[PDB]
Amino acid sequence: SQVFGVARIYASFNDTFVHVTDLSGKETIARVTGGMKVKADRDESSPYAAMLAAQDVAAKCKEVGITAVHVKIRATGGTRTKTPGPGGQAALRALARSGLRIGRIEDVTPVPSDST
Amino acid sequence: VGKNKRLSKGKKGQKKRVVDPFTRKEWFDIKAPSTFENRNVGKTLVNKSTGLKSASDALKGRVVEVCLADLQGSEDHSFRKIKLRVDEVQGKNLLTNFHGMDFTTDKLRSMVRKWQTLIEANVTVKTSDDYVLRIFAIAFTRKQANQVKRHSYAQSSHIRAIRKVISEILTKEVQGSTLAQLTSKLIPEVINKEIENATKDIFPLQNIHVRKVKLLKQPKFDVGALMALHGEGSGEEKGKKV
Amino acid sequence: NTAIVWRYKFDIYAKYIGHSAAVTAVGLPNIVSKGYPEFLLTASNDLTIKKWIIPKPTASMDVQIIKVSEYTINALSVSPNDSIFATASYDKTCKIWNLENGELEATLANHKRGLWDVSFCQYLLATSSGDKTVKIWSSVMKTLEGHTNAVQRCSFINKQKQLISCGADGLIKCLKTLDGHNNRLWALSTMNDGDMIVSADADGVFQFWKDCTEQEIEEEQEKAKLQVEQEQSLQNYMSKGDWTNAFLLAMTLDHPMRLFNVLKRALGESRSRQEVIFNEELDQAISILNDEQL
Amino acid sequence: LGFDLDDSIALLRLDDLYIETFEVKDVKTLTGDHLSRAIGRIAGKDGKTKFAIENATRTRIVLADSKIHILGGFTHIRMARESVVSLILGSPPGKVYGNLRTVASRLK
RNA sequence: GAGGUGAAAUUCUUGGAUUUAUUGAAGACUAACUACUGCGAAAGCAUUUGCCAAGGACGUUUUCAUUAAUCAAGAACGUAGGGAUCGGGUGGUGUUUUUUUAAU
RNA sequence: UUUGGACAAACUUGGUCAUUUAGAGGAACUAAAUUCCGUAGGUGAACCUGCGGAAGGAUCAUUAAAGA
Repeated sequence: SQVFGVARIYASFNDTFVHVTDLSGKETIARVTGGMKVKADRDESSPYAAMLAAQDVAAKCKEVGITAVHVKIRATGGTRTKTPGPGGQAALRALARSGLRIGRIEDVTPVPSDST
Repeated sequence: VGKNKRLSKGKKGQKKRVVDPFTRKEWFDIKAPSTFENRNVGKTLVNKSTGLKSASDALKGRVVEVCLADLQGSEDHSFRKIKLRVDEVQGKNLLTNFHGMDFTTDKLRSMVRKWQTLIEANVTVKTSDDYVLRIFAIAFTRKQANQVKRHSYAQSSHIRAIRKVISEILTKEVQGSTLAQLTSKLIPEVINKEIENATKDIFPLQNIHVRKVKLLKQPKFDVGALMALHGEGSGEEKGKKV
Repeated sequence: NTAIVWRYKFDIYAKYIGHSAAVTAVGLPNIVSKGYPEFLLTASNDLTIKKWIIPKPTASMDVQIIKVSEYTINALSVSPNDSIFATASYDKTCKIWNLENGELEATLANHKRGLWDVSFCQYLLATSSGDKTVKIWSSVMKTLEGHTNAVQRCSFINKQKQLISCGADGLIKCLKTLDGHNNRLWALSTMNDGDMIVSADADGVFQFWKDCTEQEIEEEQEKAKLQVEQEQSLQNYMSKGDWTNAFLLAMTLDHPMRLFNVLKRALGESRSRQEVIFNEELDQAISILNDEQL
Repeated sequence: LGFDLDDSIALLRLDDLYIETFEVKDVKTLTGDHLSRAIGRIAGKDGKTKFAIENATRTRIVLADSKIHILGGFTHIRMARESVVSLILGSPPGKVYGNLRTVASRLK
């Protein structure tokens, strides 16, 4: 018997977010960023920064009790890159390694229908 | 970030150290409607069941976007995730109902290619209940067998005919049904084959899908009807011993 | 909402209400003659301050009285003379008001980024801002110091120097940083403002600094006196003979030409005189020694 | 996605090589004639400018009709991406050759 | 902590910034389909549905009988050959289609 | 109205002591190895903000068969 969170891995520019939520979407669990692990302000979008960020999220979520994670990668959307950078795959590799069962990898990046 | 960066006049406001909320949170599990199989879809944190913004009414608004392969156990539709609105909380089990449906975007982004034209349709239709749906439909031109030309384009006066007949027949398929019946006839993907059978006369029409059902107005609660969609239940005694 | 005062092991003495949450600095006189002080100067996040009076003992006394003729947000600092207190804050507002009808007497703006603290001694004003320098007022612009980043708080040390905090380290005044902390600091406390304590605090760690290493210049004078003593006795031994302790002083001072001459004379004595290759005292004297000067 | 199979094996072994992707359409909005100029300018002649960026910044790129992909190490991805976005803004290839000589000097 | 860059910085943020979810409002635009394809006198023109007129090609054993062209002034708007494709028509004769509801 | 009053923050003149001065001498000692036009804006021209435009700027892999 396993229970499921939802990753919502944000592969932004100049930053990376990982925060697993229970699969409604309200009760977020352990928001981390790329900034709050590294100390340089130059590579707060580092793949290594996202790696240990996802490691700390995996530790806190195993502490709470969720074992599998439906993972959803979101790029910055809008009229911008529309496609995950390197930090998304870095966090994905990290929390796929770190003892956490992974389900239903997707892409929830917004598409504009030709906005401004 | 670190120690050498900045204080930035926002860290002077002090931190309000620890609340440890996961010792206070509470686990519920979700029961899907009985049109599907495997109605247990997972668990949800809420809050502690106290008064003054209680749990049973801080609940009952949310949605859960579960996958149809996770509901049916069959990987023939790994796409087409649905959204269940949690509606009636009843004894640790969130009884939910249907709220929407959408394709995972990789499926349609791999379906659409060039050298074919795609058709869209969408109607606002009331069911036999008082739900109203902006139900959608996507369609694609089939490269006919024994073809030679690279094109396979629709004449754009066939497009009005295909869109008219597809809006007419799925308007009929909604209006002759209730919402539970609409889910139980949308799950084994049968209005797609109905569109292809009633529309292969005019054009060859590669794979048809519906890809979106958006609810826009809900009738009422009808607690008894929602309990009828799952199974009955009567919460009764536990021993006092004091 | 509040700001309260505690008197007597302690206990509550007087609550004080009426603000927007009072998230700010307080201040007391440094002149108290009777058995109770009479000026509580608090600031607020109403962009205002409030002076009031702490009344007589043997009560509870939750009151609110005197004006808010003010900015209308941190770092309130009181005088030993209690004629002028300081309220420097909030993007280069270095104002000083008069513990009375509070006029706008000599407001200053010579900084670049937001202010962080202001302090001034019992013994003549020093503020500290986000310009990573600390500046000294009298009037106008006496001095500044400057280091790495974001000087949080400063304090005068006993007449004329001052110690500043929170670059990553408690630095005195340039000369003499003290860098035993890791993260940010909001703490600087002295005993009698020139004497043997100053306590500072990081997020977690306490650093108690005893300021009792100014006998180190005394023992450094003792070191130089020792050096000239067993340097001149080397010349005395070279001129008087008894080459053994002359060798000892020459080796401990590493004077190589006098070393060469002292053991040349020792060697000539050993060739002239009559297991043993120098005089035997010098033999055991180089026998005993340790490794580094060996 | 479009790299060759030895390049994908190079992603399989030595796990710290990631794969960035972006589009032509994000910068300067690139109407179709200028888009043809853009992909012809990035490919050069007989793939020579693309192979120059490949051998210079220790990474390997592939490019579809409007969306390109670079795989390698992360700061080499960033170096190749800034050289590509300068070239797609439109620069003399001699100037981007000199810039890549400087970036190869940073590489050594 | 967020932003932002080659690094920064400004700014925002414990009155909860970024992110997450449920909505609601506002204007603009019509992602992929998109091509050496379509239209319009030209500039230009891409969501659906309806109305209002117009236009082009084709079809034609229908009518009129030189009504044509060319432009100042003025006016409105701003050398021969072959393959493939789009629109229309004719013929062929296989699969898609289907049959007493209409259509083609 | 002060019956009447020690004092009382700041000042005047001198002294008393100290701080740096600021540079100018004197005379001692120690040390001394990508381009351009039109519409609009301002920077002195250029150049630049934003829009419509012509590249006279140099296309490599990938392409309709799949037999569970």
